[PDB]
Amino acid sequence: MRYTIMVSATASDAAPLQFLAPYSGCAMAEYFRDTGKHGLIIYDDLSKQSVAYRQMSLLLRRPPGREAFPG
Amino acid sequence: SNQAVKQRIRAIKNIGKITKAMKMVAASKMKNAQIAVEQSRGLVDPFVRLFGDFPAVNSNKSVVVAVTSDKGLCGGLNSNITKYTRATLATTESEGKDVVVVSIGDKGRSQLTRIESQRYQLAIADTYKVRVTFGQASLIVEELIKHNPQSYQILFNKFRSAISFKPTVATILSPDLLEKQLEDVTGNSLDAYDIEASHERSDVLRDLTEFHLGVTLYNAMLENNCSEHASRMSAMENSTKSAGEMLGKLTLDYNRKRQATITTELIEIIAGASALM
Repeated sequence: MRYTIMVSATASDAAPLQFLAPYSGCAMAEYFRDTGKHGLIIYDDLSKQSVAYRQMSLLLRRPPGREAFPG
Repeated sequence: SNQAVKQRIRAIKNIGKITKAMKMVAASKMKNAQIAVEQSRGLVDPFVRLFGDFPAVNSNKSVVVAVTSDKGLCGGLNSNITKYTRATLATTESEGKDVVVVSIGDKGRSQLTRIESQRYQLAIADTYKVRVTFGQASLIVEELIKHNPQSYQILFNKFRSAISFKPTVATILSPDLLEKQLEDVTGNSLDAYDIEASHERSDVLRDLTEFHLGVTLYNAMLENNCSEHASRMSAMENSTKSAGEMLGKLTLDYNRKRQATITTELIEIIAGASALM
């Protein structure tokens, strides 16, 4: 943990928080990309982030495509 | 296109129960033919200790018999001894001899013509349809003595267990066309025996090698028939796996199409409702 940031949007959190959490963590890791250091970002279940975003798009009544995911 | 994938699961599920029926059809036929192949193994033993075993002789004329199956879900059994035919039919020719190639079993004429069609002269089939008897194997032997070679070659699969079928070459020399001519070294190996026949020793050996031909032919097409059921059993096991692996990939493909057509029909319904509301 001396070198790790842990960004957590769990299964009970709101779907916009789970949708935003990989962008939140990428922005924290882009601090090290932008200052000459090196980052390592892990998006654990990016398949769970698309399901959270599918929830927000269907609740916004946007038209679903293949497997009811948005375009 | 959701019925084409559903009718293929109709096919592979019926195949995977056909081929599991043929697995145990061949399994029960392997066991009641093992009680006939062990009783028949005795009579080949005195003729190989009386006359010995001489595969590589320089015969002038030979009759080679590759005894195969009639039905062909065997799994490369009828091809392995067609392969072992030319492995011995190129080996024992060191002088340019006559060879008559014979096949017992209907799957032999279709594969021996592919290698030797100019030496293939006889085709015995329909052998195992009722059973294999010695009188039947006698008549097959008497048709082989119409041609008189100096040697006979019988190529068959020896049923060792349900797993291993090591093929055998069993050789029968004609009675003094080569047979006593191979024992007579510094005397004779056959002259130890006191002949109790009606006529001459050269005449009883004429009787004795036809009987040695009919015995090792009766064993050959009884060893091979029990080796055929035990390779169909291993072939029909490998095809129920292949029809279970294919059925598993089709059911994953069907569930994906089942989920996709429920999503597709629902998106069509909501789009038609949102166009009105």
